[PDB]
Amino acid sequence: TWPAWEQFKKDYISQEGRVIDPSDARKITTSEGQSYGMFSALAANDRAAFDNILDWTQNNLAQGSLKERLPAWLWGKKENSKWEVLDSNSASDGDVWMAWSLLEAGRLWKEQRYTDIGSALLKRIAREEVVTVPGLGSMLLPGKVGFAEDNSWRFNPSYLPPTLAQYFTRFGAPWTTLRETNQRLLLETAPKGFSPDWVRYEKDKGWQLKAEKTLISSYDAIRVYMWVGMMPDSDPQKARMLNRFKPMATFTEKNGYPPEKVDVATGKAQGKGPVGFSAAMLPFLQNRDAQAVQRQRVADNFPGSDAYYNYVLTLFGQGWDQHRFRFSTKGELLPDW
Repeated sequence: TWPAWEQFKKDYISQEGRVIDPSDARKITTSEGQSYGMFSALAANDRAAFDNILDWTQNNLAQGSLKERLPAWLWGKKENSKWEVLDSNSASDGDVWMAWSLLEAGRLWKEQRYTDIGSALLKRIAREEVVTVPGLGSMLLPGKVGFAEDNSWRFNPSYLPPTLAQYFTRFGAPWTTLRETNQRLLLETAPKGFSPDWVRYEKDKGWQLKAEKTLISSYDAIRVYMWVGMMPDSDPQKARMLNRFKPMATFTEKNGYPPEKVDVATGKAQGKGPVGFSAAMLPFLQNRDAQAVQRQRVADNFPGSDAYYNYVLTLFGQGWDQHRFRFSTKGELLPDW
């Protein structure tokens, strides 16, 4: 039993298996939310929840089958009292977490059905939202449509955790190249030690790292530091990424909290991140004292029932801090069941 996960289910997961953000008047579900629910259910050894969440996802986000289409990213209440897909575009972070969770569920629970669905999903991600970018090679787009145009692409460094990238390499191309190009994305777009929420690449011109509105480390990029922290200590990439992002650790150590927003071009930080940002620091911070300062903030300000975003970050970050799961050197789940 994973008590925070139990309370999460009560607060945020319907009997029909949908993960809900109640802060929104539309009471929305996302493919990302479904995928985190599935990951957490697998981590908890909660097969009933996993199945129910998978069922709702296939029926409501994938018109019956994840084998046939990437899940719609956004679902919720329309103006006419109707509940339905609100945006049919995909969000590839949901897609990859969802594929990984299915493949690992298939392996760990010895159910071929999960493997089959996870495999078909993963292949479709590769077909439909991976593209070859001149100068980079294979890249993972943030979604099926809207992130690529002639000679320009937009990426989200938080979308592919290095542990997942490692895992997928077992499936060959394009995942073998994507592991390396994902490293390039993380390392080359943080000139001042802070990863951007969003970043563009232009053919020949390269990364676009001059100051602009979304080139900041805030609500998306906070996950980058957390994914790096979750890498196994043995992995030599980890050291390299810890070094790159050291200025985030340094700010948090010095100030006693992570910032809300950091200008990626200048390194200038503003504001104080919410409790979920402190949870994200838990795997990332290597200093025992600084980690304990963040641990206290999460413990004393633990997210309630109307704090979906912070609760999601807390499941991952405090979850890791309490050994609720680990990742192997091959990106597999090492469950704590």
